[PDB]
Amino acid sequence: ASISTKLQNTLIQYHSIEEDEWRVAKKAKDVTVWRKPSEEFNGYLYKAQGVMDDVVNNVIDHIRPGPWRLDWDRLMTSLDVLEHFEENCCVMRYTTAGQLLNIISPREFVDFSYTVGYEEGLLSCGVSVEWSETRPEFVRGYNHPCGWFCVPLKDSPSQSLLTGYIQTDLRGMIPQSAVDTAMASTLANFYSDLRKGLR
Repeated sequence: ASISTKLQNTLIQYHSIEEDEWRVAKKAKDVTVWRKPSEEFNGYLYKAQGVMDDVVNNVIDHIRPGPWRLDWDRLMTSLDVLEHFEENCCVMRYTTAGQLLNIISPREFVDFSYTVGYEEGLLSCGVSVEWSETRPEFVRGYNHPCGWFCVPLKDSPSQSLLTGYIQTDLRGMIPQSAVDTAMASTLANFYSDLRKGLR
């Protein structure tokens, strides 16, 4: 629906929030993760950013569903396309393994997915949607607006800047100290893994 236009505008909006409001959450090799109180739920909106040694198309094609999508990502354990509208409008379901010696159990997510051009690059966003089929093995997490911005690097055409905004509500019951750690590490590892998947 027109939900995609709104999802798109929300993320461009987040991408306009300037540093002043972001609080460092973790500093990795070549990835920085920040967070700020979410205006969507009682949790945080995360910002992650780092350079990728590859072009936009290749980076985004590895982030969306396909051949080796579960292959490089240590946290995703399954991925299903449930409803496909336009080539760039999906409704997917994916599960996530347990984290922190099981302090966080396997999650399930059913998100709307939308990929569109952004500047000279691309925007691949999403938000969770209502889905009845439930499974006891997985607690359903809920993703508020989130997305990945990927655009060519300044004056380096062979590279690109990958910026992500993640606003996940893992639901269930987890102490905030574990949630904080988990989310910060999930984003940092996503870049490590993604860089390996690109090979």
